[PDB]
Amino acid sequence: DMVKELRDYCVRREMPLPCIEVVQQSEFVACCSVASIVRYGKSDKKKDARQRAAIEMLALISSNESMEELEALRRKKFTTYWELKEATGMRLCDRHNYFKNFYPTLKKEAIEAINSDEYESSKDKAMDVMSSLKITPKISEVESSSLVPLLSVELNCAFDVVLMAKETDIYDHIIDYFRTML
Amino acid sequence: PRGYQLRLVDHLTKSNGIVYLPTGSGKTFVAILVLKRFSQDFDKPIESGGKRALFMCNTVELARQQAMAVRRCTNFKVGFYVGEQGVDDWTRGMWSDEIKKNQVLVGTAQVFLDMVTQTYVALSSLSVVIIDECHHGTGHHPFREFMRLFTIANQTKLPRVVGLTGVLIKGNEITNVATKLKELEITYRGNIITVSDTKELENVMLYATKPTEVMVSFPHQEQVLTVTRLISAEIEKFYVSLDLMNKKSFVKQLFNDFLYQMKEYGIYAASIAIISLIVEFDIKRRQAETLSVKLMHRTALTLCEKIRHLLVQKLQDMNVNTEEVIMNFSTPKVQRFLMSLKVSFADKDPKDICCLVFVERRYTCKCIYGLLLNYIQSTPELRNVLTPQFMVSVLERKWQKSAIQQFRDGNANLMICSSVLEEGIDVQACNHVFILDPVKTFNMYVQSKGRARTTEAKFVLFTADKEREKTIQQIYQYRKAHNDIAEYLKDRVLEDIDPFTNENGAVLLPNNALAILHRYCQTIPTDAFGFVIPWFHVLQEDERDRIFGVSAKGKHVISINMPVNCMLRDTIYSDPMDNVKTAKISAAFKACKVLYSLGELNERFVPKTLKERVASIADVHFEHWNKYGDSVTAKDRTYKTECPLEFYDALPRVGEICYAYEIFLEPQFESCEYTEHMYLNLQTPRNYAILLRNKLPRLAEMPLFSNQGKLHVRVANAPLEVIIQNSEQLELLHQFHGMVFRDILKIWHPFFVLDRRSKENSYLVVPLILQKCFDWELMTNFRRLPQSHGSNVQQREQQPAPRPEDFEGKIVTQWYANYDKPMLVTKVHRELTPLSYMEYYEFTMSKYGNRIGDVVHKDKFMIEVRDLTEQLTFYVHKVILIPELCFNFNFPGDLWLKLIFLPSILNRMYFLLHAEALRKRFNTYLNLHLLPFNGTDYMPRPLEIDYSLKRNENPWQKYMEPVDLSRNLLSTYPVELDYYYHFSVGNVCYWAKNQFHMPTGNIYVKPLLILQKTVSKEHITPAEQGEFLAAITASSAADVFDMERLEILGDSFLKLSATLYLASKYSDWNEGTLTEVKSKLVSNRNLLFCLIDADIPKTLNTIQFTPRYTWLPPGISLPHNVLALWRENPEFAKIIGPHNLRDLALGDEESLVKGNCSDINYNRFVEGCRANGQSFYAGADFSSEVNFCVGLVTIPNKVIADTLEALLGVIVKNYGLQHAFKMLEYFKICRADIDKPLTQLLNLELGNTTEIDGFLINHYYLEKNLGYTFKDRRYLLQALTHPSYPTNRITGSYQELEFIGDAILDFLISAYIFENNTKMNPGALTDLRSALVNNTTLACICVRHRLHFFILAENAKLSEIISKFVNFQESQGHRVTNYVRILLEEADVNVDVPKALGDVLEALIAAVYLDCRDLQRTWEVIFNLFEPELQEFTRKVPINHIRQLVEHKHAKPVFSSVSCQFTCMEKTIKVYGFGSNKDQAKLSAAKHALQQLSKC
Repeated sequence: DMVKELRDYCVRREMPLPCIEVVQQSEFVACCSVASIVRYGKSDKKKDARQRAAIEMLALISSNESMEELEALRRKKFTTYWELKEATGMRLCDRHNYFKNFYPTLKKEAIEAINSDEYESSKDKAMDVMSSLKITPKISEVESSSLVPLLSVELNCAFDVVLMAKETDIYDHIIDYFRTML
Repeated sequence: PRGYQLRLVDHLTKSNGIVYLPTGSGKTFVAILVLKRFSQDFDKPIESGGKRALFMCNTVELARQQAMAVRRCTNFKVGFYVGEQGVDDWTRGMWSDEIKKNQVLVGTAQVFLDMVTQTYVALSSLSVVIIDECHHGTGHHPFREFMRLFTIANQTKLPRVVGLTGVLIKGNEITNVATKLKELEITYRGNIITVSDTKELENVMLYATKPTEVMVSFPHQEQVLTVTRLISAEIEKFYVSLDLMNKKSFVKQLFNDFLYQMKEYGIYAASIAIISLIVEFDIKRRQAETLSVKLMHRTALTLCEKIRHLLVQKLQDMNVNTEEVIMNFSTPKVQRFLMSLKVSFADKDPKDICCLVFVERRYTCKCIYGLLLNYIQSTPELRNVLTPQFMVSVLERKWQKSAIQQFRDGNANLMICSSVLEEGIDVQACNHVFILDPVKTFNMYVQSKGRARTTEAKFVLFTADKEREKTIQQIYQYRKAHNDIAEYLKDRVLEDIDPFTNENGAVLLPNNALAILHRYCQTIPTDAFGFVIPWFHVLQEDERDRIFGVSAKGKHVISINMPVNCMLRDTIYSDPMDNVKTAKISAAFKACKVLYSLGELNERFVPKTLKERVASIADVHFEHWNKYGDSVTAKDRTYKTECPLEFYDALPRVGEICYAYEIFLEPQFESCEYTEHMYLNLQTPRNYAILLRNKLPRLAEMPLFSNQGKLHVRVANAPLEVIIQNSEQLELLHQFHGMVFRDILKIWHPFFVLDRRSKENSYLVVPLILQKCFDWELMTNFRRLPQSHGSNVQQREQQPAPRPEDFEGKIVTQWYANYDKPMLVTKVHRELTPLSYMEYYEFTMSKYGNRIGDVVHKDKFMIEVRDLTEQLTFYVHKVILIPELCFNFNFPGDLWLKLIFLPSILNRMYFLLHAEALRKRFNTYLNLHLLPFNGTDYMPRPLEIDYSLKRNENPWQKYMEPVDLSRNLLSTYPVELDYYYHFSVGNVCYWAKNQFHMPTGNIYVKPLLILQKTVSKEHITPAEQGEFLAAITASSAADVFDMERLEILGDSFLKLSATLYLASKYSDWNEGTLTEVKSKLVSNRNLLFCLIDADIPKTLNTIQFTPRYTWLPPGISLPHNVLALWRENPEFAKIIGPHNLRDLALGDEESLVKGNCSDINYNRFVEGCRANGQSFYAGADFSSEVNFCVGLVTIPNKVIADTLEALLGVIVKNYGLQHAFKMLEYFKICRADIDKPLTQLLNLELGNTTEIDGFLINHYYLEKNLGYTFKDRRYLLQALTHPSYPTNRITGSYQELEFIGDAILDFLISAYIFENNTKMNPGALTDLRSALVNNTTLACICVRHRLHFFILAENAKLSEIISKFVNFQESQGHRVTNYVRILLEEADVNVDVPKALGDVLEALIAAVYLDCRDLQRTWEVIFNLFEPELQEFTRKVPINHIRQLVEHKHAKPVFSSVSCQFTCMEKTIKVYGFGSNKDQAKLSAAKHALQQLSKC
């Protein structure tokens, strides 16, 4: 069931909806243009050709669910064409709203924590902000001129957010990025 | 008028030069032509008169561009000495060796400053120094230091300096233009030379009308916004962190550019710049290997996204593509521009308005395109009137090419263009030229103001209030500069005789003499690229003195050099005259006078048309056309038929000798159950014989066929000689003949009567029994086969008991429920009896309820019968029963079987006897009638069957191209950004080697036998009888052979011989006159008339063999009275038809003893003929049906010409070319001169060393690649000289040799294909031949063998069209791909395949032959050149394009009778097909459609 699988990788990977159209009479050529990328699969039957083209489109789009479970918790993504049926993807311009496009509840905790100044606000203010947003920090050192060693913090999201700063202020920049984006 | 390029090249050849060409990118063609006009000494060594050239450039990268360009466009060896190659520290030894190998030394000015300054290469050694970007050479510069080297060296031995520049003065130095330009002239030792401002080249510096002008103001932002500072600070924090690293500079540059775009073009436009930066950084992050480098590109992206989030949030305060969001958040500059665009472009005529906006950088263009599209779309006032586009990695180039064309075509109205530092904007004249970013260079000002070309057009320039005064000052300085450069350049720009009356009294005037010369130049054969015109040249003082005395000392003389295609080749020197005008007028008069005298102009002084030239030679060569009533100077036919000479008057008499040639049928199959009845019976010694008064030659052994198997027929060479001793024995013979065709095999029609007059086909067939003798008892008893009467039961009682011997081999028919079906008694089943049950008395009785009575005999033998076939045509590949009931003709089984095969042996023999007659005649004429294998000792070989006969540029396509991420920034889905990466990396889809190097790899001699038979008479083989029979057998006859394969060799040879004959006889003609007279000397009509005059069309095998409805049997004819009437009255003949003839119903005496029809029957017949016309089916052409009766055939005008060609083919194959040439004067195609024999056409004359060698610079490499070394290199020179070559006055064009060459190639290729491809049908051989001698298959080989580097031409078009083709082919692999075949050619009226490339290959083939004069050595070259393409095309033959269109599975050809309709991805698309002739037009339309189908 290639049509179903392609429709899925499209809806799941946050790619746009695939549109399959066969036009030649004779024995059938399917032109599918998921996202201005058009590949042609031609076979004997109307229904049969579509399947071949869908593999062709799938192969190119795939080439480019353990992680997804977490992200599903943080967003209202449908996660299946049918789930979309259950009831126009992200463009390169609108990816800037990742953290910002999140569940009112987790952020509302983070917004309160980052604004609130009631504790040992060192890495306990930053950790709180991210912990509410279900975020794990992959902290790592710089590779040269390590005076007040810089840390490269990578968060576990599709956006691939990596923040670099001085040891003392790495903990302040995390707080700042989060503030601006939410 | 000659193009600026050619005139510039002439001026540069005459004197030093600085070519200032602002636009058109034609600097390269001029650089290449000058380099070629000074290349007569690039071969000689420096030790004795050698000379080399230099191409000094400012930059190494520019030098690479110019070295590659020289190698591609020239046959000159090119060295590339650039300082980075450790070219420094070179000993005199090395600079000596490198000037020995290379000729055009291309490099950087520093390398050659050192070379010339040190005594390494003297300026005397140089013929031409070309300096690129000559503006740079001012004050202290390697260019200026080089020219001072010139000012110290010995004079009278200094090179020709040709500087090239597009920007006359360096940027912003505008103070004293005049002084700077004078200094530049003094430096390069020669005046600047530029073209005027006309249609062909738009000059920027010399345009007069100036556009209306506007300067617009905008104030400083009242408050800097907060997000501008914050975004600025965050990029500072990033700069500190990334500074601590390990590439880094590029990441920094992009962020600094963004900052520029943000401050100068506004907050909103930054929202479109950050999307651009994200794309770039992502592409790069993927293009990495070290994880740490990738880390820099990842952290940058995270900042970019924070930026888009921030910059967007500010706008969000008010999709944010609304007019009121672009307006409120934009630097006052952009607010002014957006309003100014809106108010001005309120004419609202999309087609009328055209606006060019110039911006500072590349990224700016990207961002402003974005801002403009989103403002326009959201603004009701501008939307639908304004469409934007931006003009500024291999894929990147193609996208811009589409954008520039979109603006030029007129789809897009606005073009945002980046800075043009040293180049001219290449767009049409705009209307409102806006400059958003301030002008920084004079070149920017002149190039920009240049685009506004009408007074109506406006030039608007945006400057801030504070800088307004300073800009008003610089614009006045840039306007004064323009007006000064303009005057200096204005000076330096590229700008009564009595009549003669002919004998007739027409008057040539010296005014029209140029017009008449131009018409004569339009007549001579020219390429699609354009006509060639005469070349005028004023003579300098030294020449005037040498040619003429004090007569032209103070006077001017101009010479006119006619094109080589014109007959006149000698230069005509004009009258010594007072003015330049009386020089040109006189030169023209003198040329027209000489052309008239050479018979190239009518008595009315107007060049002769092709028709008039043909009319003069029409009587000389086409005289025979007159009798038939059709003349050369502006279907089918009915011919009689003649039996062979041996069959005419062959009726045996009753007092003379009679020859019986017994016919021996020999089965060639295996005995089985199926064929046992066939083998034994056919081999029985009871054969029939052909009895005739005349003797017969030795006839070949023909293959007949049958259901069982093939069998061989052999008429015996020796005749048993017998004399008839009676007149009743003759009647026995005649009656037995009548009864075979009347009864044994029914071929009888009511009209048929025995033909007792000898007349035609009068031979007899007689039974023969064991030596041998005529069977006289069989003849008596079977005068008429008895009727199957059958009988009654009581009658059946008295019948004697059947005896075994009685029915051993005889023939029987079943009386129960059947009519006249004869069957052969294979064996008597004596052992079994009627009572026995079958694996039976009842079986038969039940089967015929009343038809059979009770059997009289309970016990008897039962006969086994195998029925006999009903078909009388044989050329193309256990019913045990009761005896009492079957009727027993006593006829032998032995003969009945053989006589079924008789009608098809008799027909084949008629035609084989015609074949022997032709053999003898031709052999006698060629005087080979005495050779021992052609004499009385000739023993012919069997007919053999032809088993072959059926009877027996980028790799990616359109849809795979990624979207431009740049032109669609705000709506590119993240998926594409990944596709772009892989596709670009290709995951989804030199100075030591000479240009003329043939790559050693596989793309994709054994002597011709005809050329061995031509040289040695030992190899000659006998012209066989089967070959002449195949050569007269048309394909419609449905036989085992045909004239089609021999016709290919015959047509090839007839075209070669006509070419050689016309080229030798008339050697002062053009290809145009020679190719027309040839195409009319080998035309179907000429050949048809020739064959009709030779009487060959009557003796032809063209009509199928339906032995019953379309055949009169030998010795059996129509009633003599009726046959006389048909011939006597042409009027009745028309009405005499099938229905009338069948009603005659002759019987007994009328159809046997008495020949003539009875008077009553005659009356019945004539009344019948009148009735049809007066009643119904009147005026019907019953000619097909009743032609067979009177002996007439209808043959098309095609088969007759094909037969002539096939006879020529037989002669060529068996006797070589010289004996075949004699045949062409036999048919009176080629009239033969007394002075020059026809046979010696091959060796007939088909037609200073140092001068010839000058044109052929690296001919060693041409000869090495061609495989033939030229002794007389005058043939090489003429093979290479395009008609557009002014310097080659020694020889003529390539056009004379191509004529001779296309014939030598066609003939040799065809002989090879015939001899080696004998398993391919004649249709496939015609296709393989037409696809091996195409003009696109020859152009591919010419490029493959690198022979196009030596073509001598100076045409702009031809050179571009040759380069596009060679670059196409270099990628294709140098193979004849489908795409090359679909490319448009010159013949199909935009040309992709230049014709010149292919004619030059044919001419080189001709030149090879004229030097060697050996068709064997001409073949060794042709084979080596065509060996790769012969192998591939034989494996898969290239189909006619018609076939590709018709056989397009998805597409449906719809030709109009030639517009063609087709289906591409099922979209209705029709492309018009054009062509002068419908047959050629059909192909042409297909090709166009096929390209269109690929276009999809």
